[PDB]
Amino acid sequence: AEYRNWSKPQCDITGFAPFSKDNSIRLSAGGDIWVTREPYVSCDPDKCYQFALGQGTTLNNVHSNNTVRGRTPYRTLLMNELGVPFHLGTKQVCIAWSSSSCHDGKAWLHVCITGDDKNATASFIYNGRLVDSVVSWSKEILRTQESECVCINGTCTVVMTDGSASGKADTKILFIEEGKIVHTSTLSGSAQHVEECSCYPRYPGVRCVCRDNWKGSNRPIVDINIKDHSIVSSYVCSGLVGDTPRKNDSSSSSHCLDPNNEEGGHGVKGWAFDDGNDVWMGRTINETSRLGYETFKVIEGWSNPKSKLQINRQVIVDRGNRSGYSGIFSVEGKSCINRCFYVELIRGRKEETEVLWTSNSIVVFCGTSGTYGTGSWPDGADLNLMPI
Amino acid sequence: AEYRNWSKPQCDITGFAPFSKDNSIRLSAGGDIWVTREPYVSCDPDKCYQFALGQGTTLNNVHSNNTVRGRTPYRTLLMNELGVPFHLGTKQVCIAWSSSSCHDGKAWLHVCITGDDKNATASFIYNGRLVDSVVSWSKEILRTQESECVCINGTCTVVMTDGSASGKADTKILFIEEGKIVHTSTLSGSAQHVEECSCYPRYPGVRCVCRDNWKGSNRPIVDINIKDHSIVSSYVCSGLVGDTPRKNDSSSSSHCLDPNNEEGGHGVKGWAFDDGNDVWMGRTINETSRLGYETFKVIEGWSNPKSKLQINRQVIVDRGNRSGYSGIFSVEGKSCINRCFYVELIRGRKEETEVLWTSNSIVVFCGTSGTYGTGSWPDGADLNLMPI
Amino acid sequence: AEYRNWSKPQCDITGFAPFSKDNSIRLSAGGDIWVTREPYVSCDPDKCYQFALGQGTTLNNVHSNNTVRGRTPYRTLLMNELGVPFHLGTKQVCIAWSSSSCHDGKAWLHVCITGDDKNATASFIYNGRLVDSVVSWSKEILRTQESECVCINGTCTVVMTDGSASGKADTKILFIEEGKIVHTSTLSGSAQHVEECSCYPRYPGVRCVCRDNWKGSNRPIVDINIKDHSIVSSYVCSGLVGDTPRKNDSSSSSHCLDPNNEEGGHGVKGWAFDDGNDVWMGRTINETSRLGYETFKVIEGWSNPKSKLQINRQVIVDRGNRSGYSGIFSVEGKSCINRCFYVELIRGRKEETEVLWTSNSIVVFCGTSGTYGTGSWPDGADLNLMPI
Amino acid sequence: AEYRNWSKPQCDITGFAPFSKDNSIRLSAGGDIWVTREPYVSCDPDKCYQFALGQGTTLNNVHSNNTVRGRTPYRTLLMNELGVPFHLGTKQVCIAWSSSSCHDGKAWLHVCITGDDKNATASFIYNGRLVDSVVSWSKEILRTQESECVCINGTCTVVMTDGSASGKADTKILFIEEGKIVHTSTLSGSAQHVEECSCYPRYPGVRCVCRDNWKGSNRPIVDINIKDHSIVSSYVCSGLVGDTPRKNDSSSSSHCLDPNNEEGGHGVKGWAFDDGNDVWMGRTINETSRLGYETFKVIEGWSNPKSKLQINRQVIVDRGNRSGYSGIFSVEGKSCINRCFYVELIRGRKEETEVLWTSNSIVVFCGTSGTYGTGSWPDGADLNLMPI
Ligand SMILES: *[C@@H]1O[C@H](CO)[C@@H](O[C@@H]2O[C@H](CO)[C@@H](O[C@@H]3O[C@H](CO[C@H]4O[C@H](CO)[C@@H](O)[C@H](O)[C@@H]4O)[C@@H](O)[C@H](O[C@H]4O[C@H](CO)[C@@H](O)[C@H](O)[C@@H]4O)[C@@H]3O)[C@H](O)[C@H]2NC(C)=O)[C@H](O)[C@H]1NC(C)=O
Ligand SMILES: *[C@@H]1O[C@H](CO)[C@@H](O[C@@H]2O[C@H](CO)[C@@H](O[C@@H]3O[C@H](CO[C@H]4O[C@H](CO)[C@@H](O)[C@H](O)[C@@H]4O)[C@@H](O)[C@H](O[C@H]4O[C@H](CO)[C@@H](O)[C@H](O)[C@@H]4O)[C@@H]3O)[C@H](O)[C@H]2NC(C)=O)[C@H](O)[C@H]1NC(C)=O
Ligand SMILES: *[C@@H]1O[C@H](CO)[C@@H](O[C@@H]2O[C@H](CO)[C@@H](O[C@@H]3O[C@H](CO[C@H]4O[C@H](CO)[C@@H](O)[C@H](O)[C@@H]4O)[C@@H](O)[C@H](O[C@H]4O[C@H](CO)[C@@H](O)[C@H](O)[C@@H]4O)[C@@H]3O)[C@H](O)[C@H]2NC(C)=O)[C@H](O)[C@H]1NC(C)=O
Ligand SMILES: *[C@@H]1O[C@H](CO)[C@@H](O[C@@H]2O[C@H](CO)[C@@H](O[C@@H]3O[C@H](CO[C@H]4O[C@H](CO)[C@@H](O)[C@H](O)[C@@H]4O)[C@@H](O)[C@H](O[C@H]4O[C@H](CO)[C@@H](O)[C@H](O)[C@@H]4O)[C@@H]3O)[C@H](O)[C@H]2NC(C)=O)[C@H](O)[C@H]1NC(C)=O
Ligand SMILES: *[C@@H]1O[C@H](CO[C@@H]2O[C@@H](C)[C@@H](O)[C@@H](O)[C@@H]2O)[C@@H](O[C@@H]2O[C@H](CO)[C@@H](O)[C@H](O)[C@H]2NC(C)=O)[C@H](O)[C@H]1NC(C)=O
Ligand SMILES: CC(=O)N[C@H]1[C@H]([C@H](O)[C@H](O)CO)O[C@@](OC[C@H]2O[C@@H](O)[C@H](O)[C@@H](O)[C@H]2O)(C(=O)O)C[C@@H]1O
Ligand SMILES: CC(=O)N[C@H]1[C@H]([C@H](O)[C@H](O)CO)O[C@@](OC[C@H]2O[C@@H](O)[C@H](O)[C@@H](O)[C@H]2O)(C(=O)O)C[C@@H]1O
Ligand SMILES: CC(=O)N[C@H]1[C@H]([C@H](O)[C@H](O)CO)O[C@@](O)(C(=O)O)C[C@@H]1O
Ligand SMILES: CC(=O)N[C@H]1[C@H]([C@H](O)[C@H](O)CO)O[C@@](O)(C(=O)O)C[C@@H]1O
Ligand SMILES: *[C@@H]1O[C@H](CO)[C@@H](O)[C@H](O)[C@H]1NC(C)=O
Ligand SMILES: *[C@@H]1O[C@H](CO)[C@@H](O)[C@H](O)[C@H]1NC(C)=O
Ligand SMILES: *[C@@H]1O[C@H](CO)[C@@H](O)[C@H](O)[C@H]1NC(C)=O
Ligand SMILES: *[C@@H]1O[C@H](CO)[C@@H](O)[C@H](O)[C@H]1NC(C)=O
Ligand SMILES: *[C@@H]1O[C@H](CO)[C@@H](O)[C@H](O)[C@H]1NC(C)=O
Ligand SMILES: *[C@@H]1O[C@H](CO)[C@@H](O)[C@H](O)[C@H]1NC(C)=O
Ligand SMILES: *[C@@H]1O[C@H](CO)[C@@H](O)[C@H](O)[C@H]1NC(C)=O
Ligand SMILES: [Ca+2]
Ligand SMILES: [Ca+2]
Ligand SMILES: [Ca+2]
Ligand SMILES: [Ca+2]
Ligand SMILES: [Ca+2]
Repeated sequence: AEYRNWSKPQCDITGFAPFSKDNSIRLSAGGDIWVTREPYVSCDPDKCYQFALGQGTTLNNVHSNNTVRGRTPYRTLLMNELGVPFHLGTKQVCIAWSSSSCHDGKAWLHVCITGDDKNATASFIYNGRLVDSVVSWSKEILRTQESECVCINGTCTVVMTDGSASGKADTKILFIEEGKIVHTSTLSGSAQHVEECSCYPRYPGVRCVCRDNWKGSNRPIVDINIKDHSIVSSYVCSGLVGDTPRKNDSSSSSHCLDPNNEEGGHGVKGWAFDDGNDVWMGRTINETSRLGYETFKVIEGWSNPKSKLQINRQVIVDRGNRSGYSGIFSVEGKSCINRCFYVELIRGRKEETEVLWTSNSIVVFCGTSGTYGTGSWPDGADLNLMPI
Repeated sequence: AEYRNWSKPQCDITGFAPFSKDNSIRLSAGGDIWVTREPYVSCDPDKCYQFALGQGTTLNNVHSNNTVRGRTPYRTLLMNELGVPFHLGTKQVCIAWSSSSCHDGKAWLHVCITGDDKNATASFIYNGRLVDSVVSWSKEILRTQESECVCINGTCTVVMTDGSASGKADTKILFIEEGKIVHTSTLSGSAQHVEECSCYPRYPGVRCVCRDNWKGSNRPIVDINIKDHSIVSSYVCSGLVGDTPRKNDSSSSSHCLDPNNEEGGHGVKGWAFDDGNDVWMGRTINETSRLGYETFKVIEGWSNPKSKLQINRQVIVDRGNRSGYSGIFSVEGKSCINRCFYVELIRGRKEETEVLWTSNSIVVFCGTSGTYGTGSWPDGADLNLMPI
Repeated sequence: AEYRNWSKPQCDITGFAPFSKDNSIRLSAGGDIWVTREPYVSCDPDKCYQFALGQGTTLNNVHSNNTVRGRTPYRTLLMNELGVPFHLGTKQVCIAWSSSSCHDGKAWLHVCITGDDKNATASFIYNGRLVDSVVSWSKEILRTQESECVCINGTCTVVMTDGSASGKADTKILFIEEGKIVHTSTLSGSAQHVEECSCYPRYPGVRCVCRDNWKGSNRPIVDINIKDHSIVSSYVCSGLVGDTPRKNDSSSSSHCLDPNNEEGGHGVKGWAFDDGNDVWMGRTINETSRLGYETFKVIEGWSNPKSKLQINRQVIVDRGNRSGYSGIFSVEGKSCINRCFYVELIRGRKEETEVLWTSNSIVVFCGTSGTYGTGSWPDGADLNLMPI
Repeated sequence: AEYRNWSKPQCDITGFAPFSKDNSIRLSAGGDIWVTREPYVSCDPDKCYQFALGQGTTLNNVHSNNTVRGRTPYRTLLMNELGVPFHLGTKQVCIAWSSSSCHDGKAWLHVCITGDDKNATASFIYNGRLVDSVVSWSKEILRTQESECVCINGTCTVVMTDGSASGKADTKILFIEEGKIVHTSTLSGSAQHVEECSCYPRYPGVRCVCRDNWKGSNRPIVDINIKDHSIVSSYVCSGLVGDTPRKNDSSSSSHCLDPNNEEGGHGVKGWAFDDGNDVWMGRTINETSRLGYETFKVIEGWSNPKSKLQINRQVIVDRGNRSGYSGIFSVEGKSCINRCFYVELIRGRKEETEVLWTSNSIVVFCGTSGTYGTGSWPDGADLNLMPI
């Protein structure tokens, strides 16, 4: 049982093939399911696990009312094997209203954040025990990735941000070894605002496509060297921009170094990855609202901020159906590292007033070298008929 | 952990002994059980699993209305250990409205089909990761076995069909190594229409008894050659024929190479297997609708299309109770390979109107060289008393 | 892994200490619990498992009505780890309205009987596969232990009976190796009528204490030589008798060789085992119906039919609460073989009319060489308050 | 598989970081959850489990009325992995209205106590089998820790008590090897009343901080030597006292050798451990009720009975929210033994009269050598809306 090095070439990708769906909300209309948001997927060397931030309630439960609030003391990080819905026998791995997790090849690491808005604690749990913890540094809603962290040769990296959701905030990259924070680097380079990174192994370092909640509707890239703890940052060149909200396809623009100052305020967790000078990326179909989800390859979109040339569009979720967050994760094949992605399908408040609650289901696709068709895999539930 | 070969002779069979019963519908009247159809059974070297395509819903649930619909974005392949009903902690192992699984002696392969009717994706998931995928090739419902695939020396074979359900169609046989498609042989031989193949190992090959939905109420046999990827095909010779609908024993006839053209349109998944020049097989008792289930040996049924000589009839489900699909699976003993079979006990729509859902339960019987008696093991739910 | 020889002396036993209690019925007034009966405990070399025969329904279910019927085609053998109640997650191992199970030290064998009254089938399932089966031999309810079998050097043995519940019947002892019936020895010796043996290892052989449903309220003993397959049989000498119904303490008598001819009709499954020339035994407290449960030692109970000298009484279930079936199982310590017993606590029909169903819970005790006190541990459910 | 000896230094401790929350009551508002009390956490070498005392019922369940009663024949010890809440799949591991548990590195010991008030039995269950038992020695509610025991080089140790709750009483220290009571020392030294010890491994021996139900608001300390079986005892010097009820922080006083005689009668289980001459300790925030919960360090709190200088306070549960029992457990790190604690959050009767039941949820913190913020993590259930 050795540490993961991720030192294989990236797999060829022609687009994505369906992988998993949990049907969470449809199951809750007739069963006991955890209320959740901020879901994500991560895998040990054998199998993939699904993760979410619980609201310390099930759905057909009085405590469901007001689960739109995203920081309560009852939020726990749930962990099942992938495709096992979050039923009552699901294990709550830590107290977290914000988190991240990764397996280094030997054990699970879990970065968990709970407490008061202005004085939060982040806990680091490795191989089933608490190993370290750190205070909020800027005393303003300390938060992390909401998707998998990445470990290389024993060292795990995680990007955390404390500070304003709409001005310069303070972002750090922690390097954890077996639960212990061994080094902390601060954000450097040109990305002006970073949130909810979707990171992946790009041997010999780590790459992150994040969220800019301030001036940018293009996406910040962050590049972590694991050996000397140096950090560079920039933006996803691509003329077609990953964030929501944003400008429409014709109107939009980007920039390889700065935020585009286009609709920038607010955002969503999303992902992207290089393919030579091309970029594979997903996004909500609608530019303003979290409806629908699509993916495509942008030719020259990693190095040309003028490129708007998309090939291989797939609809994952049709524009009439709600979506949400999304993030990457990497699965090691025999010869190559695959990239896969999960999409959050949010139902309930405040967009939908049919119910009093707010939760999600997920859907998961993995890259493929093979061939694929079409279809739309949305959440499914009829809220007109749900509990109360 | 070595690759399975099934390089053992087929065990003596004097009939079938009772093996397993999930009591799924009766349980779901006072419990939370998945709605499902197209159930099946495959075993790793240790123990047996039950599979079904779920309907992304439980039974006592608003979402269970109209579950008669065969293909939806919400259908997932379920997998419990055999005997474990489909409760909420059941793993969904992939997105699928048609599927097939098998174990190569090292890990599970799952062949999963989901998507648009005219543009469907088949994802190939091996050892808990996605290895390959293919588009629909003839853009008319890409479909597969709905029972176990078969692996020999870590080369797994699966039969897939795309095209009309009542005319010539495009059948291919795939050869999957560690989740990777290494070859696609197209169907050759004298079989005119092939669906839902119940395959089993027959060292050094694989043999399938399928469903002809077009002209034949006999059953196609497809012989796969694992080493040089060649394919021959024909029909099961026996005069008492496998399909439903069909005509009574007095009027029915067969042919070793062609569809019988006797009430051949429409069908049902079923199974058969050779014993020297004799045939073991099961089928519905009612000739036209899927009521009852029975199993027998036809003497010279494997080779002599005039033979109508059955010895060893067992009622499995009596004539007055609903059955459905049924398939073979194989189990390796100390000395030899046993053959077993399950039976889908379909309840609900469109045949029964007391309820709005369509679901199933199952019963499994296994080969025995010992003795046995009689009995009938139906589903046994009272639908008059179920969820409004 | 190695086969169990049980080649260690019986532990010193001063009485019994509390071990396990499942609270089945009480939990079912607010949970989804299986309707069961004919429970029992058996242990693999690490931990113990509980078994019962389910009714194809949960308690809060419409199908729970009339579960006083012992033989339905919906009855499956359930297997959970000891002290895990029979929830919807529970595995059904085989179809059975009668069973026996044991672990040879490498795998589980289960002996499962289902089918028609006049033509039942016994299945022999070993290491998760069906390996043999036998037909009812006298066409009158083929039935077996309803508790653990015993395996010595990988040769397991089990006692089955076919024929009258109130007359001579045909009892046979099967020797099973790796699921395969290698021998069948018919009952021999002075035992006149024999049902539901509570068997235990007693190196170099096995011993059973059974239920005479015909002409004895004393209990049959059967001995089984594992190497030569010979069978001797008699009765539990003790003038204090173990079956129920029976005559009261002052009136009763016994015979080392013959049924006592005392209220001898009917019976109840129960157990005894020898400690030198003394006899440890449990029985219902009330002589004529299945109320309460007690245990004691009879001085000279094993070699004196006129002995009525009890020491070491413990009340397991008090005379106002319902008991039922009860059986032995054995557990290997470092230096000795402990003997333990379970007690079925039945509730519902026919004796209790406040509910429509018939189910049970269990309490379990284990032999102790230490000291102990006193208590009553009944079912504890409130029928006047159960699902109406 | 070697035995644990804990021969490693106590980790640097700056205070506590959040580890786990179970959210149990909130879930039983829409889920089938066990009624519990007296919970606690212990860990094997890999991972942590959570135990609590069931009431032989779930919450939404008519049997939950009256569960303020602490000793019933339906009380069983529960054992899930930590953060997996007590759903219907939870293993009851023994009969017990009082218990302790610990893993010695190879297997689990459970010390389980049930039976009559005046004649309790304590069963000792190791590696999945019953190895011993004792009767109550003074015939007045025999009782043990309700938290982990401690094992060293294969010798485990537990503190037990029999006798008056409000006068002198009979406390013993049992030493257990592989489930066998190998020695019994009786309580010695300054401590006058010893209940519910929270014990930890302080190489080469064991240390416990207990509850004095009689004359003390300061907390008994009991040193256990594991090699020569010697017992000394005293009280927690610190002038800030650990028990509830107590006098306030201005009025209170302690004493290193004797109870303090201050509002002393009654109590609550709690914990403390030494840090050189300082004392880390927790306690309720309210002096006379089990409202709130706080932890702090007292400088010179382990030697100076005049010292009232607290540093590093944390609020675990705010003053207006309920708590209850709280105890310690210890976790072996790479280099050091860490100390963690759990806090029982009791809800319901007789304090809260909106509901008929009495149950609890739980929070768990672990020692950290890093930094932390603040917060509060109460039960958070809404009894005004709960069941009936
Ligand atoms: C079965 O499923 C497959 C795979 O999902 C479908 O094939 C895909 O079709 C999509 C969408 O039409 C393709 O993505 C598109 O690529 C265009 C490229 O245009 C041409 O140029 C290349 C040369 O580089 C030629 O090889 C090729 O023949 C193309 O004609 C882009 O320009 C498209 O972007 C524009 O259209 C989308 C969608 O309408 C807009 O939203 C965008 O904003 C933009 O204006 C688009 O990305 C994809 O590449 C195909 N995949 C594969 C693997 O071939 C089948 O069409 C489908 N069959 C059926 C019946 O549904
Ligand atoms: C207890 O359980 C056993 C085993 O399950 C039952 O015995 C089986 O009974 C079935 C049904 O009768 C037997 O199967 C039948 O075989 C017939 C063979 O014909 C003859 O030839 C052989 C020698 O070559 C003789 O041994 C035999 O006596 C016959 O004279 C077929 O003719 C039957 O098919 C026809 O009957 C059925 C209706 O039963 C129709 O629906 C068919 O369409 C067809 O016309 C049938 O296949 C089977 O062989 C027996 N198995 C064994 C191992 O003996 C017992 O009957 C049962 N006991 C009780 C009391 O129920
Ligand atoms: C705390 O817990 C312990 C252990 O459970 C109890 O001690 C047991 O008590 C029982 C019942 O009282 C004892 O079992 C009885 O033994 C009797 C033997 O009688 C005496 O005579 C012989 C020979 O002269 C002496 O050798 C021996 O020392 C005895 O003093 C039997 O006569 C009893 O059977 C008769 O009475 C019962 C009711 O008790 C009837 O129902 C029977 O049918 C019959 O008439 C019985 O077998 C047992 O031996 C004790 N166990 C141990 C290990 O010592 C404590 O009493 C209990 N304490 C409290 C306060 O409850
Ligand atoms: C974010 O979270 C951190 C960590 O939880 C908080 O820092 C802790 O704050 C608490 C509360 O004030 C501190 O606990 C207190 O320690 C005092 C020690 O006094 C001094 O100690 C030395 C030398 O004198 C100096 O370093 C320091 O400046 C202190 O002034 C005790 O005196 C306190 O006890 C009294 O307070 C409580 C009520 O608050 C009473 O009920 C007590 O009985 C008693 O009268 C108290 O114990 C704690 O030490 C801090 N820990 C650390 C590691 O710094 C931050 O406060 C928080 N930040 C924000 C903005 O909320
Ligand atoms: C059960 O559903 C039927 C049919 O519903 C169809 O399938 C659903 C999943 C969804 O796609 C619906 O829009 C479809 O109608 C319901 O009966 C239909 O109701 C519609 C609108 O109310 C009406 O126009 C038609 O009469 C019905 N459609 C068909 C095809 O028959 C019905 O409401 C449900 N029954 C109950 C008792 O709830
Ligand atoms: C295999 C089987 O059915 N066993 C029964 C058992 C046997 O019938 C008994 O050993 C005689 O052979 O009887 C049990 O019967 C209970 C139930 O059955 C009616 O037939 C009876 O007349 C009623 O009074 C009623 O109690 C038993 O527990 O004694 C159950 C067991 O399943
Ligand atoms: C073994 C047992 O019953 N332990 C109790 C414990 C003991 O009574 C204590 O150690 C003193 O010997 O007390 C606890 O009980 C609280 C409960 O007690 C009733 O008798 C009384 O009516 C009320 O005070 C009621 O709250 C305790 O929490 O202190 C719990 C534990 O189960
Ligand atoms: C830790 C945390 O609170 N995360 C929350 C984010 C952050 O506020 C943004 O990252 C702003 O920085 O906003 C959400 O409403 C959202 O967009 O879905 C909910 C999510 O739970
Ligand atoms: C892939 C798919 O949809 N299969 C469906 C089949 C096909 O229509 C037949 O193979 C004819 O092509 O028909 C069913 O109604 C049936 O017969 O039970 C259900 C099943 O789900
Ligand atoms: C997009 O941009 C602007 C909205 O600011 C609008 O005027 C224009 O019509 C839109 N173009 C398209 C192609 O939708
Ligand atoms: C986004 O939603 C609005 C409706 O609120 C719609 O007008 C707009 O065109 C949508 N964008 C797309 C691409 O459909
Ligand atoms: C399986 O394939 C290998 C090739 O690597 C071959 O050498 C081996 O003998 C094959 N198995 C059998 C039974 O022929
Ligand atoms: C035993 O039962 C008989 C009734 O048949 C009765 O004569 C006798 O009194 C009973 N003995 C006792 C001790 O109750
Ligand atoms: C035996 O059981 C019946 C049940 O109704 C009861 O009436 C009778 O009194 C009991 N006998 C004894 C001796 O307890
Ligand atoms: C604490 O309460 C007691 C009541 O006996 C009293 O001595 C003291 O004044 C109180 N302390 C404070 C600070 O009010
Ligand atoms: C303790 O709890 C009681 C009950 O509500 C409350 O009245 C009292 O004020 C509390 N004491 C303190 C010191 O907060
Ligand atoms: Ca329910
Ligand atoms: Ca933005
Ligand atoms: Ca046909
Ligand atoms: Ca009798
Ligand atoms: Ca006190």
